[PDB]
Amino acid sequence: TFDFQAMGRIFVGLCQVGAWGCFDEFNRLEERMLSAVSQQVQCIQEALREHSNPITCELLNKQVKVSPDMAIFITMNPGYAGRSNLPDN
Amino acid sequence: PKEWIPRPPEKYALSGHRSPVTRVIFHPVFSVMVSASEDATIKVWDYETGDFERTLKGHTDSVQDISFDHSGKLLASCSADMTIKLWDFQGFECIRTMHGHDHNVSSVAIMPNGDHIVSASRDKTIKMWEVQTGYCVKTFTGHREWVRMVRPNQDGTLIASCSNDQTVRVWVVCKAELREHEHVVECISWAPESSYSSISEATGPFLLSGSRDKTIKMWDVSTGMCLMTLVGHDNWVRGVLFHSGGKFILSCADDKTLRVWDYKNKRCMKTLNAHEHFVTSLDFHKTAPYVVTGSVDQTVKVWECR
Amino acid sequence: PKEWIPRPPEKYALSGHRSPVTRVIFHPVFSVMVSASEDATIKVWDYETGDFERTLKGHTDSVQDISFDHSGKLLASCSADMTIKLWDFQGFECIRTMHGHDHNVSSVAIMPNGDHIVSASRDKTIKMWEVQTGYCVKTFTGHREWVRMVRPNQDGTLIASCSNDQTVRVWVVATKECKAELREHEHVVECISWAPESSYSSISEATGSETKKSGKPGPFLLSGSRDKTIKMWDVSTGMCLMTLVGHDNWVRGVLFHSGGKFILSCADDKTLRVWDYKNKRCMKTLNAHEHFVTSLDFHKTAPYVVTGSVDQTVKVWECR
Amino acid sequence: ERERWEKTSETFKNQMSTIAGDCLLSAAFIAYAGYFDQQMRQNLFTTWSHHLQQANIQFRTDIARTEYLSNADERLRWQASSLPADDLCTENAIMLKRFNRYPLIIDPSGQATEFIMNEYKDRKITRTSFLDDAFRKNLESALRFGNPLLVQDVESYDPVLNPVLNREVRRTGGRVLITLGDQDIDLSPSFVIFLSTRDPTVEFPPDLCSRVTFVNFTVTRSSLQSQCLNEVLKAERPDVDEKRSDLLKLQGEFQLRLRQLEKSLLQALNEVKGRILDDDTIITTLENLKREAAEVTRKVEETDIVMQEVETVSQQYLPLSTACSSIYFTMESLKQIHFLYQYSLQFFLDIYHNVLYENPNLVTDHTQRLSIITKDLFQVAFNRVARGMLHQDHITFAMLLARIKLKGTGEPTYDAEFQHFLRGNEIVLSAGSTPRIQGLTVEQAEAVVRLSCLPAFKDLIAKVQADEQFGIWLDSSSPEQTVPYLWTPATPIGQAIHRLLLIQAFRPDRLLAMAHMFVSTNLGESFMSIMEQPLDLTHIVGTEVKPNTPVLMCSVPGYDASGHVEDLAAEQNTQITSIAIGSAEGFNQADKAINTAVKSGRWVMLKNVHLAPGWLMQLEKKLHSLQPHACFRLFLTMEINPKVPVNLLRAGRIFVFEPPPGVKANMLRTFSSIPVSRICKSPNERARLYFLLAWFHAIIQERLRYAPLGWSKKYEFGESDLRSACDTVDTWLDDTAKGRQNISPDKIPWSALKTLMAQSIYGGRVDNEFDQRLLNTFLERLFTTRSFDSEFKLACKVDGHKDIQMPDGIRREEFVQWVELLPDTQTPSWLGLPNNAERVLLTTQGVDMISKMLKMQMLE
Amino acid sequence: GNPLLVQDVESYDPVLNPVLNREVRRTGGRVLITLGDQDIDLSPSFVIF
Amino acid sequence: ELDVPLVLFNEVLDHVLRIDRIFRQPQGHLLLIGVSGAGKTTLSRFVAWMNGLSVYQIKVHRKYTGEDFDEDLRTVLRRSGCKNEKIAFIMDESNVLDSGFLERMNTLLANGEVPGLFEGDEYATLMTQCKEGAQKEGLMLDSHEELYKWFTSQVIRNLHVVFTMNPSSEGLKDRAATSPALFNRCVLNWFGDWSTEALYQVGKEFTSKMDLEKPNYIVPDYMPVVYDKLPQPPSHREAIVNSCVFVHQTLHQANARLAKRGGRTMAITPRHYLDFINHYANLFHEKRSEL
Ligand SMILES: Nc1ncnc2c1ncn2[C@@H]1O[C@H](COP(=O)(O)OP(=O)(O)O)[C@@H](O)[C@H]1O
Repeated sequence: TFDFQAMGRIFVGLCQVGAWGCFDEFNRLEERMLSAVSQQVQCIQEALREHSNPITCELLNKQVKVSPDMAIFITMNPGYAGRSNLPDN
Repeated sequence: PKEWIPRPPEKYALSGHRSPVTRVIFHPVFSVMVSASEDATIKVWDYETGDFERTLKGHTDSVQDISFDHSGKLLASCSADMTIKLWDFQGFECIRTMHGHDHNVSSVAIMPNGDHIVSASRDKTIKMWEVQTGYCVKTFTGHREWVRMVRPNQDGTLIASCSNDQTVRVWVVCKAELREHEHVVECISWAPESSYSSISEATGPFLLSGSRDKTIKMWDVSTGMCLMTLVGHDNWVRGVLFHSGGKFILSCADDKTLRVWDYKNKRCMKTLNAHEHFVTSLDFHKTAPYVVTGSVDQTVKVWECR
Repeated sequence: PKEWIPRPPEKYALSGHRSPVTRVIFHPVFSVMVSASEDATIKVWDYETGDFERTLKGHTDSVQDISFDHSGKLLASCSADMTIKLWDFQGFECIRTMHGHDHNVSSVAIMPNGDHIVSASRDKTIKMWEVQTGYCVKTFTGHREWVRMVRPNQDGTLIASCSNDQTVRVWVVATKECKAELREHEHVVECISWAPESSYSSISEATGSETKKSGKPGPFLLSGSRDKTIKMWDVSTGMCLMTLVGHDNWVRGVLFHSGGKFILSCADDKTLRVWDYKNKRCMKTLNAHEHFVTSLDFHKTAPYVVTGSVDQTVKVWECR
Repeated sequence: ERERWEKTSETFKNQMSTIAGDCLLSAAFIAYAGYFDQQMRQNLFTTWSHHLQQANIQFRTDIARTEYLSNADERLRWQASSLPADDLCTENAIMLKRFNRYPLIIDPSGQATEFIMNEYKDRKITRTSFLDDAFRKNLESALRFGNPLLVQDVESYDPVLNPVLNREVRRTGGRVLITLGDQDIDLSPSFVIFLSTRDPTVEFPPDLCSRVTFVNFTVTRSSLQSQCLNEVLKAERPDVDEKRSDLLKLQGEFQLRLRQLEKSLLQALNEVKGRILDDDTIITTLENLKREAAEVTRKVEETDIVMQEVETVSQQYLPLSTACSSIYFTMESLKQIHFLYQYSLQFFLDIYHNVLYENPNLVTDHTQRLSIITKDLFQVAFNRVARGMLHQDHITFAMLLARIKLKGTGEPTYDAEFQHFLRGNEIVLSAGSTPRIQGLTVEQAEAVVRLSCLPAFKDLIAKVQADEQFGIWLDSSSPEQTVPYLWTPATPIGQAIHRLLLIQAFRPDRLLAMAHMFVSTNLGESFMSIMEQPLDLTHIVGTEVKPNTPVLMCSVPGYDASGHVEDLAAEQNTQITSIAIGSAEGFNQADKAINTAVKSGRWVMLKNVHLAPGWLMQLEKKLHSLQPHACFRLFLTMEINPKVPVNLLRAGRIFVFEPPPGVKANMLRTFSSIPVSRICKSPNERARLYFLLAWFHAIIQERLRYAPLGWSKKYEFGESDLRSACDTVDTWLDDTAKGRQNISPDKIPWSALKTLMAQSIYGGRVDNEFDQRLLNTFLERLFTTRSFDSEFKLACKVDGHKDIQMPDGIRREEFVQWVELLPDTQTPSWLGLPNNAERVLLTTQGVDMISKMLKMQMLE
Repeated sequence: GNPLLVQDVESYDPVLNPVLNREVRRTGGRVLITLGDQDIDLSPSFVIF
Repeated sequence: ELDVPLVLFNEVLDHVLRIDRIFRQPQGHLLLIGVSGAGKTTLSRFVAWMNGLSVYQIKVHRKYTGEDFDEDLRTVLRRSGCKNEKIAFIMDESNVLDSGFLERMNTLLANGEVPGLFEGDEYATLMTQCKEGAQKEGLMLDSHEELYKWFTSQVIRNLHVVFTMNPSSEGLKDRAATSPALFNRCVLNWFGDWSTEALYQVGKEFTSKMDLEKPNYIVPDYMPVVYDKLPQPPSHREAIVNSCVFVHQTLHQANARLAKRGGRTMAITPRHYLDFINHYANLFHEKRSEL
């Protein structure tokens, strides 16, 4: 039930605060929403790379300041109960 | 807007007819044209599209001439049943019928003030009527033969009529008489105000008229003398008219050719093979680039002007 | 500059039509304009010269509204024969006739994206069309009476409508409907218009409002009064910021100036009104026509105002 | 001419005898043979005719269904209104004219829909769709007014049409009433409706199948041969084609004149109404008609030039049209061995248009131009088809093309040995038969027994017993390169076929290599050689892809082409819009971006679109109904998934992204991916390090291919790992070298790089301790180079008299030169694996190729 | 468009008032007549006696 | 009602009798199994018109909703219970979109009462309509429970529901699992495909219009016959009707062969047969007249 917009809200909160995010059991987010969230993750990491070299990234059709101290972490158990598979991108 | 000369071929051939066409004119406001006939019918066409719009029946004999009001909401038609029928372009119905002519009426024209109607019949008289009630006001005498065409001036005070008496009389509501003809004068064209400078360079108000003498000649009403003589027609001249810009002369004859003249040099530049038989009348749009010719072979054709 | 106003007398009085003129609009890129009347024709006029260029036959009944797109290469016309036609303005021929409505279609417009067409008809429905295919994709309901006019906003995300329902209803195009319902008109609502981007500052400082402090000041509608008034609205559920009383008969068309400093209006009082809406008063009155004035348009760059009327004449006013 | 009139009028009794049976046959064909293809139509007609013959019902055997059910003027009107000259197309038009139930038209091409539009153009057609929201208004307008209606996209069928299709009509009073929904609508008599779909692979519910009649516009071999002949006439002799076209039009007009003249003559002779000799008008009209009959007699010169044109076009371009028809039907039957790739007639015609016109090095000599066109047709067809197909099936398609070339070309038909090669492996053997097992084994002995059925291989057991010294072909080495023994002079192709049969009998693991050699001997050594190099995406996108066809990019799991498309857009300086499909906002953004890109001319890319097949169908419909910019490309990134719609598969151009086959191809792909400016930076040891990285990546990926010996589980070592490895190498080289042009091999952080690969980059995926130890020992073997020692050994190719030496090059140019000149042969011992690892895999691939070819041939 | 002959007009039904008054509307190219809340299209060739 | 000319034979008469007897049975629901186009809904419409029942169909379209099905069910229940009208509810299996349709149909068939169909204002409207119906019938009922009981009894007496679905083993197993009232509260009638005798009778009935008798027709000794009880020796009409029957049967066989091979298949129907015989009649008349 972690929809694309819900993950976007979590992402903008994490980016504005400057806090890490440990998403436990990411492989039950289902394929459609995993693929959708991939775009936001790519945008956040591109903004972070631009910071690495007023830095913002387009999240949920809005510009959100990205603190340099944030990171996104994914915890998975592949082959747990026939859960979802992450897309290649 | 001065180089408008008809070019081949015909744009549209309005052949939806059964009897010879006598007169054709353009609407001063709307984008339609009407056409008289020999079978007591006046038909309205759309010259932009070429589609037949409606017919106006109500005459009992052949329609001779038709003319429009200045505003374009009133149409007057004369026929061979000795009537001057009045039409409006709101509901397309007969408004009033005027009797009083002793024989076939050959011409009609709305006065530029939009209140009186002029007419010319075989009984050698010119009649003035009232558009409000159809009551005659004045009668004009001085002709002794068939009077073919009558055309007013641009102020409503000068009236020029041509007859078979080898004369073109001018009346003021007779100013002048012109008797240097050599045959029957048939049609009359008035000179607009956009030609005085052109004719002063080449040579008011001025009068131009064709005739059955295979030539066109033009006078001055202030002097009563012929200015220039335009010759070269191979048959009887039926209709003449000035160009809208007042630089060229448009005319038609029975030689099945439209010859476009000019008073700068008095020569023909291009003859147009219009119809397979005689050409009875033509008109020139005052602003649009279109020429329509009404011919006696039961066809109406519209020419593009380039 | 941003101040020119139409002045008497008119530049040209173009009178080629046969029936009352319904809607008159300008061209986006060319020095030409089109006009729709009740004789099922759309004449095209060169307003710079003042000469009739060409006509567009094809409609069976009275054409009621016309609208260009952003590029200026498409013209969308709707008529009382329950059809909507898309005209290829490069070659002046009809591309597709698009049925689907049940009554007289009252107004159409082309969205700023350029491949969607809105509509409004007497069956109280607003339909969205596809320019590329011609299919209907979305229909709007909610109006209880004849919908008279439909106008998308500047970026195409919002649609406003006016109706015989006595109400102005504005909604977002995409998924949700009925963003606001505006109910302060005591008679029929006739003519709506959005506010241009270079008008928000003047509107904010003219009406009762704080020094922004909210961000995104919000879109503003305009008028639609058969009760001889002018009313502009706001964002959210909508409030009437001002009412420009001072008009004389049924208001038929409203606009903003190109610079956003004025309101232009025309109505059945045979009068074109120039409203200095910063002081809630009309500072200029033009006796336009000899009959009811049905529509007007304002050129975005050139100084020309054009008005159509029941007089079967289209008048173009040069601005000084 | 009465000598012909009497014969024409003296067949009344025969025609009365035959009319009942012939009408029965024609009515059965019209009613029942609509959905089927040409072969099933002919089979049904033959079965019906056989039943009538054995029931002794008289029917005319020497008749044509099209000619019986259609008039000449009717047919000429049909081909005037944009209809192909096919017999099947004429039959379909007959059904569309004499339908009783309303027709359903199936045509991927759209020619049938265009024909319907042209035919009912005197009346007014509105063309709506079942998924148009305002469809009921158009339907009720057509019902009330009397207009023909053509609705497409039957798949989203609207069941409001059920009373209309069923003719559930009320006749209260003089009016005609049909009730749909709640409204009652007066039904005009002059109303017809046509349902149209654009795919043959669609399932319709049985109620719709009952209430509609089907008209299938399938492609026929004769029609395709005619189309290809006309197109090659266009491309070779335009004046000849213009003469032929004007000739056909003139002949049709004159035949219409014949029909009109005969009708007028008969009607005048019937309506003379009295005495013919009474009025001379009849005699004069008959004289004029006889003069026109004289010009009909002088038609013989036109018939002569008809025959000369037909004979020259046949004698020149006969065996090219048949080859093209065989190519297209092979790639059409190719869809039933992997059900991923579906190829269109438009796709084949685009291949043929590419080979006809834009051929480099194609002269002005009609003798050699035909051969050049044929050879380049085969090669271009292989390239364009096998670019979107599996490397398992590359050889299958190449061998099918070889069979087509052999049938087209001299060499006799080797049908007996090809049938034994394909199907004959399953023939029943003798009961209790066992040859000598002195040198052979039981399975190859049974294979030899099966192969002995061929007349050429009459003596095989005795021959192999006598040739006891031929141990090379029995085992070890590569038997394909040197095949001893033998099956009159022997053609090279027949020798290749015989040796292929010998290899299939003896050693099935060399079947793939021998099939490659067969293809090389039949079509050329460099036939398959263009598939080793990395795919020329920039050239293919720029030239060979029309804007309205999406670039489908299917990838097996573990590979993604998104980086490839982004790199292509960056290198061509074309802005792109990458959208990850999988949300409602994703769908809305995809629609808006594709509309903006179509209007403007940018590029749009939609990723992972295999998760939305229901939206993929709508996207296919929109792309078909869309007219895009001149330079616009839509990229759809997918996976190999059986839920991808066949509609989108046919509409798009498929590019299968696969593990690169072989170490050499893997190195070439890696070096093409790594930019030259990045690899050429200072110091000079960066090239050595990048070559080592590429070799290590290729070795471990091929070991991953050889499972479970190479690795215990199938990890996914990929381009992400390679790019992270390159980044770590760059960072550590920059850390250890600050502007120095040359770095000695002792100061380079070899141990740091090795343990970083072991722990973080490549060891992240590795969970097994033994797999981690294997990765560590590969890193230790590779990343020391004995301090850049000359003549360093990367590995050993064959344990017997073979070795692999690392080149002493310094520049990326000579490194990629060495990679290119690496030998084409590969052995599992290159990776460090046992030589017997690939044997079972090669045997399984060979038997799968045999099964696929047999399935396609049997269903052909 | 069927002509009617409605006898017994002593017990006249007041539903015919718009029909007898010809209270019609011309939206589109057709004619609309109103009977109660129901809306019904009127054929031109209809007379009632 | 419908200007569709039907053809009579033994199976049609027997099926009409069975449908009539189940309509006469109170709370009698049908379940007609048979191939599409075999004439089940038209026979049900004809029998309902004979018995005075008003045929009601769902009239499903695209973008249909379970709410729309609820509205249709509310309308038909109101007509059957409050207005005291006998309604024949024809419902094809193509009208079922999800389980929300079929669960409500199960409850309605089993009880006549669908709880939760009327809630709030709809419930109040149903109660006042039932009060009006009780006033019209003369029964005086106080409060709501016995009003609802009387409404349920009325709709039990009035409503008749007829189902029309194609035969399928897996489909029948699925329907028996997910809807027991079709197998407990509905009378089943396996119409099936038209038999060989029915096809022969239809072909003979259409053939009898047109004249094709051949006195000089030679009967072969073989005579491959596909319809039993054919008159031996057969006339020309009998021979050609047997030929038409064989044409339909060999179309069945060819379709089965194609499906077994693996190609796409299409349904072959009595509508196809009627289409074929109509084509035969029209083509025979036109060809004979023109020749
Ligand atoms: N006994 C019959 N005789 C003639 N035509 C029939 C007969 N039964 C059905 N039909 C045809 O079937 C059509 C209606 O089929 P329908 O009853 O809808 O099939 P189903 O009940 O399977 O849906 C009608 O148009 C009619 O022509």
